[PDB]
Amino acid sequence: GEELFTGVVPILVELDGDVNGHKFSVSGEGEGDATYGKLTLKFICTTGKLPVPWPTLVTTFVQCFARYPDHMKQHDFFKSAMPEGYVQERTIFFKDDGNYKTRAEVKFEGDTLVNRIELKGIDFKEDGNILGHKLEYNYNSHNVYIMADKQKNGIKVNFKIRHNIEDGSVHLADHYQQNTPIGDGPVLLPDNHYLSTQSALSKDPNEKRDHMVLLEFVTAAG
Amino acid sequence: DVQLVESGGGLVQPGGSLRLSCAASGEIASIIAIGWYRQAPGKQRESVALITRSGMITYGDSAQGRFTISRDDAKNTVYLHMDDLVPEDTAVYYCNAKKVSFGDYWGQGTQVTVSG
Ligand SMILES: [Cl-]
Ligand SMILES: [Cl-]
Ligand code: NA
Ligand code: NA
Repeated sequence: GEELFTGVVPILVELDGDVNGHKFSVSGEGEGDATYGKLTLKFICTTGKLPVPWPTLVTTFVQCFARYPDHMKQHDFFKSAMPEGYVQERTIFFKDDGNYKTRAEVKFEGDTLVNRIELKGIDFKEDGNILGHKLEYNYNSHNVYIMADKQKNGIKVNFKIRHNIEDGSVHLADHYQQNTPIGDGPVLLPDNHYLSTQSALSKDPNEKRDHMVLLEFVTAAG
Repeated sequence: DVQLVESGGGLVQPGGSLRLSCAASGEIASIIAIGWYRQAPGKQRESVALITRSGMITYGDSAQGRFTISRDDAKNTVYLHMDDLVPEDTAVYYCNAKKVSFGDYWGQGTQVTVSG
């Protein structure tokens, strides 16, 4: 289970979206190293221009690559569910604006870790910070709170993202998440703990298409 | 399954105030947000006010600081306080409850009419 994460793991991400009716597709690839807690990915909007700011999709775009220290390794649900994988589902409320709903299947297919995502956004304001692309191209660190959900054989997660806005203000994105195993086998249901997450966003100077380079560093504690 | 019961619609004069309430029953633990949408004549449904399990509050454009939403987590009821009402607030107000997965829960709808 955790044996699959002993070294570098290539990743594929596939997302199909519809936000306020604007359909779009994103494809991503890169690699993850759970030993370091390191994720390194590049995403391309394949249908043209992304109708939403890239930072709003960071959380949607593989927590099995979190580094769990040795004394916390029996609390790593994400790896224990591999390779058959897990369903990750979210609702994300952007304060005073729209909401996203996402369903993602994260599982090994061969040696590649794949994240396949369907995203539906509604209630966004035409002249608001998200459909107006008034979000800065950065991210902040956040703690993610992980609880067991023995009844569905998985975990529930709640956390709030602070997106920096181009005017100095901050826009909150309230995340509700649950993960349930795809496989019929047994998983690790953890005690309460959190993942400390850092994310850095950049651009490929040689990439002419609309895109985002994402680096994440993730570590468990508590 | 969860069930939503609405009450408190009706006739009101301009400048006056109204309250809507909505009680939810059944699988309460799955609800992450509850609140209200409205649909005015000839217009598409627009979100008005929600409050999430964490207590965060989110208003659509029709609020304009005139609508307030509160939640009685004990009696699993949500309330919409609407005041300084105008004729253009005339519409059908729908209670709405959200879960993490696709697909919402909706109430039957309640008419609100503002006129002299
Ligand atoms: Cl962007
Ligand atoms: Cl709107
Ligand atoms: Na709105
Ligand atoms: Na829902």
